[PDB]
Amino acid sequence: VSDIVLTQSPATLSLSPGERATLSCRASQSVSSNYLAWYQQKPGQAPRLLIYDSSSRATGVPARFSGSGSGTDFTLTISSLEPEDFAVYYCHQYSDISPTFGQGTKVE
Amino acid sequence: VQLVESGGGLVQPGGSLRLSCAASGFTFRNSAMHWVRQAPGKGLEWVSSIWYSGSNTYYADSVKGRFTISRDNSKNTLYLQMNSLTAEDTAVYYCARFAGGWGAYDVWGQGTLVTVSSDIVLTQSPATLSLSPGERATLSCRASQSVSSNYLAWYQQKPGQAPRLLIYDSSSRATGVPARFSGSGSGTDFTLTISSLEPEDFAVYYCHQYSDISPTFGQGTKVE
Amino acid sequence: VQLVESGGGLVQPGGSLRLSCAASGFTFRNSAMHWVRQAPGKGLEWVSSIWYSGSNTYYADSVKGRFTISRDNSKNTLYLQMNSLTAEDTAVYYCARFAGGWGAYDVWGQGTLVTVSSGGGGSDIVLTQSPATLSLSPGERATLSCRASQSVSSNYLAWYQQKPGQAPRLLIYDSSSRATGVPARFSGSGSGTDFTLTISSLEPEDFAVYYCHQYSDISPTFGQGTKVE
Amino acid sequence: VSSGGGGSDIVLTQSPATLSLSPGERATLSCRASQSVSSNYLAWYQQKPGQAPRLLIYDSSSRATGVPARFSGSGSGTDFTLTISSLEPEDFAVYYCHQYSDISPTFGQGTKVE
Amino acid sequence: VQLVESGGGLVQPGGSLRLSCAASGFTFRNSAMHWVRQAPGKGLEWVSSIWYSGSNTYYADSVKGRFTISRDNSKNTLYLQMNSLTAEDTAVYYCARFAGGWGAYDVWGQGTLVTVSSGGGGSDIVLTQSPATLSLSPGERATLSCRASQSVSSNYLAWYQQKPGQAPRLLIYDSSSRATGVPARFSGSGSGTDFTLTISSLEPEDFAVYYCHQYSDISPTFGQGTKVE
Amino acid sequence: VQLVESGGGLVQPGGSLRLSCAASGFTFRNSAMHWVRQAPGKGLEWVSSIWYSGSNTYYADSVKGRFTISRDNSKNTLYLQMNSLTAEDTAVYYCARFAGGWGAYDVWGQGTLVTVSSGGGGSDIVLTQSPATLSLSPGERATLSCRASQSVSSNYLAWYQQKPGQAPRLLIYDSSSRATGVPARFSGSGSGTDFTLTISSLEPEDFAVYYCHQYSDISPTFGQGTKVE
Amino acid sequence: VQLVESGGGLVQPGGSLRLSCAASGFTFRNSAMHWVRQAPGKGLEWVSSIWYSGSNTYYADSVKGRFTISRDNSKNTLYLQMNSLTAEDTAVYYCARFAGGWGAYDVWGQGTLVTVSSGGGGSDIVLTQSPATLSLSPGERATLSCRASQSVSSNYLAWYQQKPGQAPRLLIYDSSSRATGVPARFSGSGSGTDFTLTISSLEPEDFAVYYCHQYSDISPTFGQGTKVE
Amino acid sequence: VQLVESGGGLVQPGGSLRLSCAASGFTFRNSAMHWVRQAPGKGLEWVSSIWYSGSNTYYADSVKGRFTISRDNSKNTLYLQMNSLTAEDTAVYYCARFAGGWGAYDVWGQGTLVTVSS
Amino acid sequence: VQLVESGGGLVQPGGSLRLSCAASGFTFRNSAMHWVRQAPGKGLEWVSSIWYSGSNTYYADSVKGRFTISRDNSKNTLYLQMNSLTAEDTAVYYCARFAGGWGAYDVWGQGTLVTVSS
Amino acid sequence: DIVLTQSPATLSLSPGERATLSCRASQSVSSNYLAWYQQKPGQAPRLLIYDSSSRATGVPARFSGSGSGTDFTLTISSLEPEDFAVYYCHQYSDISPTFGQGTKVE
Repeated sequence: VSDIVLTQSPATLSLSPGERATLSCRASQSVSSNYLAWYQQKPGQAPRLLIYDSSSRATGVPARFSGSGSGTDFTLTISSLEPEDFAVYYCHQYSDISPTFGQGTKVE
Repeated sequence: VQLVESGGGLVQPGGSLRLSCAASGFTFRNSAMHWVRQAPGKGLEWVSSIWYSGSNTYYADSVKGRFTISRDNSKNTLYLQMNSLTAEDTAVYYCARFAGGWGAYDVWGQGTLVTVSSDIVLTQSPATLSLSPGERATLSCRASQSVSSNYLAWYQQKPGQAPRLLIYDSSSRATGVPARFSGSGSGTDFTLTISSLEPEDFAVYYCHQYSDISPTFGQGTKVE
Repeated sequence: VQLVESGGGLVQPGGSLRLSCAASGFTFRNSAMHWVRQAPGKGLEWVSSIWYSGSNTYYADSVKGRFTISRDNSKNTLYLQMNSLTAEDTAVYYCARFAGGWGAYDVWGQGTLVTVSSGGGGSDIVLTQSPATLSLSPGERATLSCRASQSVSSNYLAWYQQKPGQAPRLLIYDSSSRATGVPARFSGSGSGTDFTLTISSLEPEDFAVYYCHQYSDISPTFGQGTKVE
Repeated sequence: VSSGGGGSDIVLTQSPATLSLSPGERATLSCRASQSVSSNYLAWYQQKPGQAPRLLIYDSSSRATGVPARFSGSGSGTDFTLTISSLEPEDFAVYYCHQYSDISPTFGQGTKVE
Repeated sequence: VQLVESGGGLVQPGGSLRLSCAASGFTFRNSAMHWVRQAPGKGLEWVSSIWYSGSNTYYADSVKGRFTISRDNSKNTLYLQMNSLTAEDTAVYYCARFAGGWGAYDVWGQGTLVTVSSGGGGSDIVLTQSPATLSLSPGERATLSCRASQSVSSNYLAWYQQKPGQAPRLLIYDSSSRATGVPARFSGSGSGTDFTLTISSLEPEDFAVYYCHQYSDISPTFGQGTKVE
Repeated sequence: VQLVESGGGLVQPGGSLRLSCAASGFTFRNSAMHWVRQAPGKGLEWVSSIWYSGSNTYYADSVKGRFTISRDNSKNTLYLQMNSLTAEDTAVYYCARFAGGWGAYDVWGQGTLVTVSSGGGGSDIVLTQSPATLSLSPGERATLSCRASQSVSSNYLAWYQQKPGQAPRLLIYDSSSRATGVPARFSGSGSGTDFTLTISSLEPEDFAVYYCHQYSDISPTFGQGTKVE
Repeated sequence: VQLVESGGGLVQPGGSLRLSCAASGFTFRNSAMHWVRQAPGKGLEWVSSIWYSGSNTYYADSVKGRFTISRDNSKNTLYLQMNSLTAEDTAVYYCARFAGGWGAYDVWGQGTLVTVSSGGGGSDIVLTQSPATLSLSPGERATLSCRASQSVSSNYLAWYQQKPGQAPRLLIYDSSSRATGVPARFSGSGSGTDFTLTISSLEPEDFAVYYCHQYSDISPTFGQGTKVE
Repeated sequence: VQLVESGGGLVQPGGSLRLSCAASGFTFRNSAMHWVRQAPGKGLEWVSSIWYSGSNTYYADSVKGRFTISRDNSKNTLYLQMNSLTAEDTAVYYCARFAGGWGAYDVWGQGTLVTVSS
Repeated sequence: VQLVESGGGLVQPGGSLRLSCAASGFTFRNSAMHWVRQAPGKGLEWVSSIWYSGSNTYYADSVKGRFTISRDNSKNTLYLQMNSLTAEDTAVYYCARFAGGWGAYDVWGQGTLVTVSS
Repeated sequence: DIVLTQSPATLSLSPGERATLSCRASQSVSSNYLAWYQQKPGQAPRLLIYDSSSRATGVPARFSGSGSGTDFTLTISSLEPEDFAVYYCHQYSDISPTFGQGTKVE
């Protein structure tokens, strides 16, 4: 009974407060207009917008979050971790008809 | 800028449920509204979309034909009708406003859990065995609970074909099965042994308990 | 032997919901049936119990007056009517057969999530005060910090003093304005997300709990307080 | 048993004795003197468990070489403060003030930032 | 620029010890060199100072007549000779270069631990009196408690009364024997680890400090006292 | 029943030290006496043993050939001669009476700290690498961090790759200069206290341990390594 | 451009060994040459350095006084004389050319393993304590585990309590024997390879680190400790 | 009952090396002693064996004519003289007591790494 | 520091008897306790021993399968249950504290005579 | 020259499961003089089973050897975390001792 695949890396990151977290999102095809977003999700809560348009940081998001990349390789960097930043992070492409998400990276 | 969600709960398979999301703080008449779901221990997954009308509504194949997205702009409310529910629809469903190039999913509902649900687990070991002709294959099936009457069977399946009975009742070799196949064990620990492998014996092997009303299979061991 | 639960879902504060539990495989009409709930990330908590006809139904003190347990032995079904719901009722609710000395809660329903919320949340500016406690002597300096999760527009931040059993007293408003009648030893400063209350030389009447408060939007929030002892 | 009546030294009183703070917060440490510290000859030291003290500030407000900008001292006369603007995990230690304005050097009893 | 320390260790009371501090990276012969110490869990404390030929050497009051600071500029070495050591001298000792208005103690040695101790315990019988203070009126009853960490063999426990400026006075011995001349209102009781002194009707002359005292072994110990005021 | 220990202190590497332990309260001449040490923040570690003069003295591999345990039964004294000391000998050393089946280590000395060091009050430049582990697939990006406790002068920081059983291989020096023969997918950056090594697209031959290394002073230090899996 | 290393092997504690490193392809006589070592399963650690004539040779505190670095520029050979060897010297030793700002350690020898040991192919009895940490409150039960890699003959296993800054204190010996003066709330049990220490109801004086200890052979070993908080 | 091994290290091809194994806790004079080696990442491989005076010493084909096993019963010591070394001889070498029907290789030395490289 | 003995007397062959030893003045719960006997006119003879929980209890060959040593640490008491008594068991029986290297049998009971006769 | 062939080369299992290891000889092993060794990373081999079925002193009962002639088996009834290692079989029936190539239990 019956698109563009997003692959995040690494699957897991173990870090301490103050350290840098670098997250990868690699698309199977080029993401037109760089319509790629990053969300933060804490356990039991709704996802939270961090960055959209690949590099645009949402209102109220601390400057320690930053996105980069174009085409098929995008990266989210958390420059100096706080203990409330430990969560699962998803990338998301909205450049087509069938929006897709990465499967998430756990930052513990 | 709120989205107030309601609904959900625990229902039997094939049942019905309706989800709603009430918006405030923005011009809901013009906003693109989506539904997103998340199965337990899984990732985020898009479900449906609705726009101005103008309304080419979109659905994922997982839900197209059973779900209905709709909106009433006079009440600033988004709806998702869920019919013919199945255990694989169990997930937390989020309503979300889609802002595209000006914020993607910038506003999310709180999410509501929809669970469609209501035994004996078989664990086989090892997951894989790499062997040569003439060598010994030893297979284990470990049950979460004792298998009454030793009602445990072993099947061999070669690619693209139906399973074939090798052993049943823990120790009974089926008709036509070569003597190199042998089963043993009781209670919760059972073993299948292939004494000297042949090239046609390389296949996937399943154990099977039929001691109750909810039959279960092991997850299979691939012998390559 | 099985208990099939249904119901639950997401509801608004003050709303109503009914839970049901359909039993099979045992003499339901004779069994004592309980409801047990578990708040998110918390432990198990008994809610209610019902038994044979001629026995008392029992409730936990939190729900006495709001919840009603009942049973229909003709349908082998247990019910829980939940009225006057509040966010503290948010939990997974289990039906369970009680066997006492013959198995305690030996059969459990699968549990259904009941979430009671009005749409949170949220956009609220979170105020964090530090430290939680300051141990000082008269004559010494007390420096209190209030950090906001987002910028406080117009620096609409206030400081209050509260002594035990009394209403709060306004000390500072607009971040730096000392209210009329407040001694000059109190002073506020800071802007954006970083604010400070300074008591230059403590007096014995200055030992109290101090709260910061932002009123820059429609959702006013308070810090959790710093105790100066 | 005593080698002299006093004891007439400058007494430094640090406040508070203990500060429980999170990384990113600001620590404001106070050092009060019983008499005026001439030339503002007051210094601050950071000491971690098992290590020697480490100079942070001298002459009340001058940062020692290698001390990050988030440390800052101020004050004069009898009232001195050390301020750590944004606490890093490596900043949690015990801090001492120290007056060297006479022939009887004295220290504060320290403030533990934890 | 470094100071390399050496010496220290564990010695018995009344012993002697010499610390050393070798310098490099600066003109040691012109530098003012100090010694600073820090008892375990306590703060920093200045000890001694030495400077140019033509200046005075200084010592803290507690070490005057016991410690001697000296220097050998030909070997760029600072010394501290420590005599008449007692338990109060236990500390980590630091040598430090004093820069005055150009850096205070800007260079420190890594420190060496000096421990003055004749033993390692500790295993005495600890007596704990309760309460520390009793505010009572004449005619009331005072019940004083003395708890031992180990059993007091033969119940060899005594009680003493001491008034300000006077020697202690025996009240009770052998846990329950009233000394000759002690009024009958005093009475001792208990055994093993739990002992009590009871003053049935307080007279004005009964307000004083009271000590318990075990003499069941070769290491006699006292309670820390209960003040009946 | 007591062991009075003495000795220890701060000494230079390669130096010598003698520890003593004076016994009282038991027949020392018959007792087996051991030395036990404890490195800072570590567990207990046996050092040496001595018994009657018809048995053999025993040493741990850590100290055998450099330390000498001995006893003078006429003075009820145990000795430990510590020669050719190394920074690995830094620990608190305990003398202890060994009673075997009749009490194991039932009597301990209080312990004396022995620190073997040639350094001053300052610390070496500490490099902290993060994360400790990275699990990635071929084609993906690896971003490695090296943070220094002090600023690294001239950006004298290097990166090495080490595969199992092989010597380290230089990848990057002067923070950003790629060594000869190193593929362009390796690149370093950063200055002062924050450095990064980036592998743009991982190949299967890139899975190894990576170390950072600062050479800006006379005391070279390495990071503890990041394993890329 | 090559460094050909040789030497190493398995040696007894206190023995001697000499490592060599033969250079070719560069002007060795002018080069700064270092030795670097790596303990099994550990990171890189600098050992020693030698340079032109007119410069100092340098050693790490771990080896200073026992090791001697030297060179014979007429044979383009680097040497490391290793005397008074100890178990902590066990590592793979690398010779390396140091280029500073022109390549850091740009050329490495292949490395040779030096193992310093007196033991046979059997391992000492390894004690593993679990859990590493227990967070409890006064009045609660503490259950501590000690598991041995081999059977402990005669159940010669002891338990010690150690508080910060103090010597260990014997609690239990012979697996189950409670020492004199130890409260009855301490009790040990188990045999062979599985041992347990139980504190029936914790008191505030019981919060410390606890070690197990086997004395069933000539090689005494300790567990790594369980901290009770 | 133990075997204390010594020797090994890094040598160049064509070099020579002697390994030692000192026994204690049993009557070494009566035991058959073997050498076993294990190349990095590979399996165990028998090298040589020696027994009482009057019995045959044996060698693996890969070392016959290059290695010499010997024993000094007065010193309770086993030796392996390794000549004409090549990169293939790179391995951890173990001495072991051979107990046959009463325990095969029941006592092993801790092993020493021999690396042959230039 | 003493051991209080009780029991004994005159019994018939095949009979049974239980001896007791009550200790005071030392940590009995941790002590190794032995029974020693001495036939009339003859020498001392070790009978049995008991120690901490986790140790082996031991018996002389002449009493194995007939005598049982036991202790009640809560009562600081040592016992010897003597079954299948024969005329050769006639002796004065002593309990004794065993101090090993710190005093061998340094504390003795006063002894009780057991006579087996018909 | 007796060749010993172990199978499988690798066994991926969880704690609590049973590991069944096989050693098959190219010739009959006289007197069943076959031994099994356990080797952990960086350590010397350790005797587990000798004479095909004799469990060495100190070896836990969960290890058991069986078989004869040319077909031998080592069985670990319930894997513990310390049991994950490489296991070698070894025949000492002739003057040319040989080893299997090992089975890694991970």
